[PDB]
Amino acid sequence: TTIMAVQFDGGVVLGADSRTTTGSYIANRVTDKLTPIHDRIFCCRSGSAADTQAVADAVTYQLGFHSIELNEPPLVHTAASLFKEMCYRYREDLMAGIIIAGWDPQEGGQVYSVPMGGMMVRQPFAIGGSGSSYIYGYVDATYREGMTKEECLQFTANALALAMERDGSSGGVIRLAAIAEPGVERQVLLGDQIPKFTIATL
Amino acid sequence: TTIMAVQFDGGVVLGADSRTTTGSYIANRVTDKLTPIHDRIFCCRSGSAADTQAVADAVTYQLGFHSIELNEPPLVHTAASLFKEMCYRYREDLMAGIIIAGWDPQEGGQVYSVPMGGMMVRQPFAIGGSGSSYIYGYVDATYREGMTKEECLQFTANALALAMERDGSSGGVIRLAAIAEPGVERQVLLGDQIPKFTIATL
Amino acid sequence: GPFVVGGEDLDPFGPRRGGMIVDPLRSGFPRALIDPSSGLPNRLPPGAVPPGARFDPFGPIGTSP
Amino acid sequence: MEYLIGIQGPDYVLVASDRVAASNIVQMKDDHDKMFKMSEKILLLCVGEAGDTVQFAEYIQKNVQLYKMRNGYELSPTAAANFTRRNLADYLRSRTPYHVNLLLAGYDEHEGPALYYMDYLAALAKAPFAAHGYGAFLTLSILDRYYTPTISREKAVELLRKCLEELQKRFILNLPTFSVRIIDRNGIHDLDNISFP
Amino acid sequence: MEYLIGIQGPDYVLVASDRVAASNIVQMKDDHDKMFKMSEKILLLCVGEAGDTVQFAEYIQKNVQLYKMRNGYELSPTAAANFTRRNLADYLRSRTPYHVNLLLAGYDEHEGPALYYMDYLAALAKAPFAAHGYGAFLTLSILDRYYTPTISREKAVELLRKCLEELQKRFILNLPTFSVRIIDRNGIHDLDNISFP
Amino acid sequence: TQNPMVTGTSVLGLKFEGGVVIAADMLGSYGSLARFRNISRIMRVNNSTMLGASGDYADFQYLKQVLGQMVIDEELLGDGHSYSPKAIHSWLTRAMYSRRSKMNPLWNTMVIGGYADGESFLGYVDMLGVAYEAPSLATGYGAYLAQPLLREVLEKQPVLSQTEARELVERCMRVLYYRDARSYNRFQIATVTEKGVEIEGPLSAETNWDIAHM
Amino acid sequence: RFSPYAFNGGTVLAIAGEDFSIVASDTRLSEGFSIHTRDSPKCYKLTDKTVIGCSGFHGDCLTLTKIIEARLKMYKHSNNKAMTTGAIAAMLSTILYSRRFFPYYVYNIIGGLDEEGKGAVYSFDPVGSYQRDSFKAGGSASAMLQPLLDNQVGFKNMQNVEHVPLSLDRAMRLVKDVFISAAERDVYTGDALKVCIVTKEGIRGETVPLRKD
Amino acid sequence: TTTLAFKFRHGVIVAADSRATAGAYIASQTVKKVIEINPYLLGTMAGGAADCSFWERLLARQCRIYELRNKERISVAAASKLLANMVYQYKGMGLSMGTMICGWDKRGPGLYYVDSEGNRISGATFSVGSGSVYAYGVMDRGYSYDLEVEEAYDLARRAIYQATYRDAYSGGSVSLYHVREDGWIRVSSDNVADLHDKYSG
Amino acid sequence: TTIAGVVYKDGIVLGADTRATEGMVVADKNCSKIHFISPNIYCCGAGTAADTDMTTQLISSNLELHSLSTGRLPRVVTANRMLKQMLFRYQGYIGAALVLGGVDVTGPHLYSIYPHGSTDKLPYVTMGSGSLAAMAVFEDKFRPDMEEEEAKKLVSEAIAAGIFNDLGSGSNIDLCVISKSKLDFLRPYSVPNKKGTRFGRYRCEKGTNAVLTEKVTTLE
Amino acid sequence: SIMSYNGGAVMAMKGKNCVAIAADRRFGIQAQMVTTDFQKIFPMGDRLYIGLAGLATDVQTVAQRLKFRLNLYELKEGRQIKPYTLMSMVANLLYEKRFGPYYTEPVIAGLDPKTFKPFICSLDLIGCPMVTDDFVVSGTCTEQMYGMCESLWEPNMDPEHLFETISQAMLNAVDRDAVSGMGVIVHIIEKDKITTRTLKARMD
Amino acid sequence: SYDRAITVFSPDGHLFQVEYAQEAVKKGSTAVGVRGKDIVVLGVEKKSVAKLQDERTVRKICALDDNVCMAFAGLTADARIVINRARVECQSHRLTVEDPVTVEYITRYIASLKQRYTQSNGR
Repeated sequence: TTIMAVQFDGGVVLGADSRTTTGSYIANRVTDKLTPIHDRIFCCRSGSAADTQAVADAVTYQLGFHSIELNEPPLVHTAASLFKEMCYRYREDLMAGIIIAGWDPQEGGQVYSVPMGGMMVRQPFAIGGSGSSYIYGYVDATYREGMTKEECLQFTANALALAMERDGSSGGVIRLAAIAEPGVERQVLLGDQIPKFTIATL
Repeated sequence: TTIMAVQFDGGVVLGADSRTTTGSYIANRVTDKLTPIHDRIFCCRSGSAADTQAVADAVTYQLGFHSIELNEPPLVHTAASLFKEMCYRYREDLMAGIIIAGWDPQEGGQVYSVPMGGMMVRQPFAIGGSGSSYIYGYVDATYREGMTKEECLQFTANALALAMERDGSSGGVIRLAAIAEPGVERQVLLGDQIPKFTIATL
Repeated sequence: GPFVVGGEDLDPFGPRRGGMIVDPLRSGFPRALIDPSSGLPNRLPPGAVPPGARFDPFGPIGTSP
Repeated sequence: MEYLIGIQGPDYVLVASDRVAASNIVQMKDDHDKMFKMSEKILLLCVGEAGDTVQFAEYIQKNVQLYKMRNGYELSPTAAANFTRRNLADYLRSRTPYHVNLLLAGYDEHEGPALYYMDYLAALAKAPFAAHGYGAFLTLSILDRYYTPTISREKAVELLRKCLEELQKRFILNLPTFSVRIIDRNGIHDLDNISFP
Repeated sequence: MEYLIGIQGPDYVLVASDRVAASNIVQMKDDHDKMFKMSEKILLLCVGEAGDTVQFAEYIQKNVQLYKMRNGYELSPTAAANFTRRNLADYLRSRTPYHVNLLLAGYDEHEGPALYYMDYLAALAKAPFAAHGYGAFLTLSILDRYYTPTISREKAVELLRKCLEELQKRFILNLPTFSVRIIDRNGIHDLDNISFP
Repeated sequence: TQNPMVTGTSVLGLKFEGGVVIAADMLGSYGSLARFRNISRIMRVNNSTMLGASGDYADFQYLKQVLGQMVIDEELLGDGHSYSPKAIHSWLTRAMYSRRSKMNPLWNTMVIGGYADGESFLGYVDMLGVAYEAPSLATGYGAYLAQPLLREVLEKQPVLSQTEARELVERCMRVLYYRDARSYNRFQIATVTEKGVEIEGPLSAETNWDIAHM
Repeated sequence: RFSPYAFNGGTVLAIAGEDFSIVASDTRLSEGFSIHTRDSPKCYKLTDKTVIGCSGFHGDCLTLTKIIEARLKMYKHSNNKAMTTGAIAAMLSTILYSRRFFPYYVYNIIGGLDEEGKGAVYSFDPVGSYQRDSFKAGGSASAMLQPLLDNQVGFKNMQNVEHVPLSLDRAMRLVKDVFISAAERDVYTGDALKVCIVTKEGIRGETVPLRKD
Repeated sequence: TTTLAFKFRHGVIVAADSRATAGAYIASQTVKKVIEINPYLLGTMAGGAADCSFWERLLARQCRIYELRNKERISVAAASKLLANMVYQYKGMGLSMGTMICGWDKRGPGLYYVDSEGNRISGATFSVGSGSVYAYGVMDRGYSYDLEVEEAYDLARRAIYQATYRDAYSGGSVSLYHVREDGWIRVSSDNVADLHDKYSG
Repeated sequence: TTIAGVVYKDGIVLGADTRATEGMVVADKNCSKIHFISPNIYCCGAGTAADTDMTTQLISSNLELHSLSTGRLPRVVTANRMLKQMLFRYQGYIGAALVLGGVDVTGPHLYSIYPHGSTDKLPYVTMGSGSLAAMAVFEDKFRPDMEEEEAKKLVSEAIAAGIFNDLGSGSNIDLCVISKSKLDFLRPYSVPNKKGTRFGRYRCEKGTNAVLTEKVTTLE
Repeated sequence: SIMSYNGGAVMAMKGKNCVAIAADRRFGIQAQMVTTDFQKIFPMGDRLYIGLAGLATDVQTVAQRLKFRLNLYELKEGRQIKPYTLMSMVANLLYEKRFGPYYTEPVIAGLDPKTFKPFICSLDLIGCPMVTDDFVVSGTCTEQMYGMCESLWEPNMDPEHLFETISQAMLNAVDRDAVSGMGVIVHIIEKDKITTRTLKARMD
Repeated sequence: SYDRAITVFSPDGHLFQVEYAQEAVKKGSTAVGVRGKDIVVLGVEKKSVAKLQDERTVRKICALDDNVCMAFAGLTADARIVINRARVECQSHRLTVEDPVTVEYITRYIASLKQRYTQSNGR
């Protein structure tokens, strides 16, 4: 699993691979690891599939009730706080690393990382999963401030492609989501749409 | 530990960090991990320090005797084969990951990887150590055929700097060695000479 | 373990175990052992499957997480 | 467990041992000899792991008899005890150790009576009286209470009978019969078995 | 290990038990009664873990006496055995399990004599004769060889004496005395202790 | 070997009319990491035998060296006698059993394919010394993923041509790429025939990802 | 850390008659829940009067059969005659005990003719304990088939039944029927049944299909 | 397994069952647990069948070599000592052997118990195996040194039968041997069902 | 055990083998592994068989109550949510793994549910010890928007591959075809395996067994 | 291991219009026999029987609790239980102890009331029912019983042939098991009568 | 590691070393043994008495066990080695056979040892 969220001026760009494994067997090669928590809030799930699914369902339920009560669009910080509270209260029982990314009228695009253990930090960009280790240097050397939405999409696609090439638990297709004020735009990169890097030979 | 060797047309470029750790304590922060096996053959050592040092000493002994007997400059393939034989014979007793790189009158610059277990593979470029995991995507996206010696040196320095930034077991200074027909040129990158990548904030 | 003989044939007591004849299949020998979590994304809790209960592997051998 | 006891008098050594050979919960033998005749004036009493006892005791016995055959005189009880301790210590750290507890009783024309205690770790101690087994915990106190250095052999037999009666009264194991032997200047004499019907 | 034995005749049940209470290698009590009088015609014999035996036996005894006080008549041996089995099985999977091996002997005015066997797992079996402990292995064969369903109480006492003599000869444990009781239409009668001095 | 370090994934074998075809991917995995992506796991033993191995790659290289030296010595004799695929399979079985009996196994699973005297040979050897011949072979995850397809095709059509065998091998490789997490989409196909051993690569299978939109 | 053993299935059956011996086995080789091959007989011809059936760990079976072949050739070289069935059984016992502390995981049944021409069946445990039998089942389905052979061949638990000697045709029918039942119930038995018939005229082989699942 | 042997006036009586087990599965009901070492020595099987068979066959080989070298038959004590020394070399290596060495030599009838643990004791009566406790119980109540031949046969058969009745690992048939001055004889081989018919009814 | 299912152009086809084993011995040759949930929802089960039976029965009862209250046809998403929440709150102690398929107002839906409480919505799923052979068949031959007969043939081929390549699968092939207009519970759908015909006869006649005591009780 | 503590073997077989249930009689602890007349088959109706193999204490507990529930059911419903309903009730009772399981595998044989259609079934220790059409076996010698039944069973057997088949199967299966035997008891359930027979078996 | 063949055959068909050993025996003191009905007597001549020699240390008659004794003639040191080996053999036989050796058994052992020294390298 490799997940990635990057913040640009108007919003955020989310990305994930689609491989779910039971050992070395790929049980689901078209998995959708980008979960919409609200209209403009998504989450990236890594770790135990059951734990992440249950936590995402519970946070969706709580955030929907909270937004209905307040008659106001929810904050990305509020969704991150709910995820953090649930993941910290049950840190011994859950195995869930979450990335919460979304757009706010009051705060704009926001990326929050909630790793295993239950800490919460806002970042310009976040990467998670077993395949994120292989792309730390790439995102460190490639990220720059002021990137547009298209540049953020290309950056996320490149990093995900490299991680999928190197990581055995990552692969399949690249699912991208761009969230801004107008709405959420989703796309799937597959086949030759995935960025290609030539293998060095001889 | 992060080690790296890249082959250009006229030879190879070797680079490594300088941090030796006993747990979380840095026992030696200026370690020289580039070991000359012969005049134009170097090895990068990763794993157990005692095992790597003993194997390097034994291979230097054997290669020197073999070169004196044959009255010929040794081949990089021969040194790699000696390393492979020693590492495969004692794979249950040694924890040693070796990168052998050097120049040959017959074959030019060569990079050989001998990981733990004792297999031997020739690569256009090789990385090793605990810090190499974080720069796989970077070297996949940055390497290209036809780089000069200076481009190879800058590439190795950038990858080593990124790995040292992310890996806790790697750090200190960057030791580079370029091997070609005229000879071996060694340099040390420290302080501001080490490539710098800005930490993303906000 | 699989080849243990003569322990229970020599006395009803003692830590030694086994009959007169060696037979791993009749004794405790894994044979086609399969992990209860094979074919599963995560490991089942210890004691999830009671001994003797009818159980179907979720996947073939080697698919354990 | 199996029981040994030795009492050293002014000019004699009195020893006894249980005659029970047991496997699991069954007494396979009711008249089992645990004493080994090293020489005309030395007795070895061995208990411990099955197999080890007889192997080690017969090794020592054959070596002592070979010494007597070679040199024309018998080993002294002190020399025999030291030889046994050396062999046991050598085997202790070797490939095949022996788990044996030994009592060495003997009479020397010059040194007089001698009784020796040796645990399975091959530590040798000279004692006026000693015992081996779980029954030692029950009878060593009686020996301490009633033993005197000038005890006659009749009073020694009475003290031994008191110890065996205590074993009958308090020990959880069935130890009905004991073989009794005495060593003096005239050699080894087999006394009457002390039996409890 | 403690020993229980029961023999059922045409119109009687004969039971016996060892009188030894043991801690580590020492017999602490020489006359220890292991039989609990449930009613005027029911005897419970209990062996097992220390503490568990007395607690469980007294709980059952108090419940049976409470039944007699509440209803005016006594529980039959079958009903008492089933009640004991139910309670033991209930405690088996609870937080406070009792490791007890039980023999229930009783005489019913209508059903006649009865002897029941219960292990620590609370499996109840009606038997013409039964035994508990390590000594059961050495005496159940004798019981199988010599018992007949029409055995008189005199021949039953003789067969019990044969079993106890075998225990004296072959068992490694010291079990010198046994308490003997018989249940018939006239109640529980204490017979002479069988002892092996 | 007690703990394999760099391992290869499933290897396939299939007999056809006039020879055998063997397929294996070019990836050496360091645990879950795809570390070496351009290694060859198929070797030419002689003019009539080829070999593909799963498991530890260093042990495979050791076996490569030993088998090559044996073939070199046999050719040095020049007596008109060459090792048959059956003889190579038997020697491999003996070596694997000998290493297993010393509790120092070679952590490999080998597929031996050969053509000699107008007869196709397909042999299997594992690290425990278990050896057998079969019309189709599949080590590792291919025994669960690729072997059923080959067995079904051979049940419908016991005798296959070279083109049909190659197409079926490509389909099995595509399935393995779909469902094996330790596999790669860069493999080699080796064929032994009357004319000798030919190795083709690197090859990639055509993949469909249209179920991602469902 | 590795396991030097693996169970590969297979059931071997032998029946001894007045002047014949039968050794029968299934041809399925498996491992875990997979099938290695469907054509792998477990019966090996030793001499013109001896056939051995081997089931268990397949590598041990191969090694043991090769060792037995070499030993038979050595005996013929040294003694200028072929081994008899009893001599083969004794030698197999010694060979199996030679690895007492690292046993061959093999279930061995020897079927052949004795020196007087009568059928002889020998059954072996992995460490070499053996005895002569009239019939014996070994392998995964041995516990399934042994009681039925006891009922049918031994006429056990049957009253008012004559103990007729077993004829070759009835023995073949019984072997086929019990292997069909074993294929019904045992997951390791199937895909074929190979029957070797030892007589004074030579060794005769017969194959009978079983269900493929 | 239940094996018993006892010395009486007219020799040594050796009896055994014939059941071999693999866990709860009965592998064989016709195992010959009395081993004829030679026309003058007998051995019993208890524990590992292969272990007992192999080591008593080695004992038979050693005894024959001794007879050839010394022009005299080996004694019961010497044979038992040889077997004990043979098995003591593998103590703690997993050997499982409980055997009785029975014969008649210049010293009279001889009966020795030898196990793989290292015990070697001469005695008048022995019983080895899982059902040996029941056989002990019956035999001790029935044993006497002045027993007649047929009474000794009946006692041994009854003890083995009771042991098979009470022991799950004992059963099959009861083999009876009689060691005499001129050599052992095989007395009878009675199935447990026939003995049950004889005894119960 | 081999259970599989596909989504075709107009509904759901579920498949299963009918062999149940206890260890390495076949206990049942005709076992029904496709479980009724609702008139439009069915389920294939794997894992602890008692856990699967009780979980499917409980969810079927709850769905029946829900449909009685609402008066509408049950949804596959409701069954999936109930199953996954119940499985998750037991933390995998209920070892039930399920292939859930049905057709509702939103169309055909197929789910795979795991004992820890994780679900996947896929066009085709496989489960059991023979799941990899059936998955190979699917990856080789599956195409979207198949017809009912093609889907039945594909599921039968997948189950047959599981039966003939896995030791834990065997016997017959059972198919459940679900569409918005009909439901087809085909048991058996195929019989690829049968007992071999007898070559001879066994001895079993009257009076062969000896009887000690006999008691006859007449039922009025 | 826990199931083999006491031994035992229960078998049920289907005839043309009858059912047969058989069990061994030995009660023992590990390798020691205690009694030879332990009851493992319990009547659950006029033409309904349940056989229990496993831990003897769990056998007795399950039989008594099942009798409790069945008596309550028959008092409330005012009718006799159907064998399928009894199977469901046993499954519920066993699954109530899913995490504390009873160590018993029940075997149910009977004729459906008002139809007299033969019914046989077996359940695991946690209550998974398995309704077959030929035979169901349970106990420590299931492999031997499976072999005997698969060899001997025939469709549409008359009660005499059914008795002979089940008797031979049980006898030859327990003759090859160490902890099973000491007699066999067979119940033949017809529409009009029930026959109980004890077989002449080995006692070793 | 001296592996010379000292005792070898000769053209006449003789072993010269064995003959020379017999000649060395011929130079020793006379030893006489007589087997009586219930007694056995051994007598050894003393070639020279110096009136200062300790007679106890030059006894040519020795006991091998409690029931076997022997006398010799030849080289005293070789006889001492043979006597010690025979004593060790008697003790070991009593160990492994639980009975004293017969005279023939120890004679066989001694003769076999001498024969071994007549056909082994380097002695």
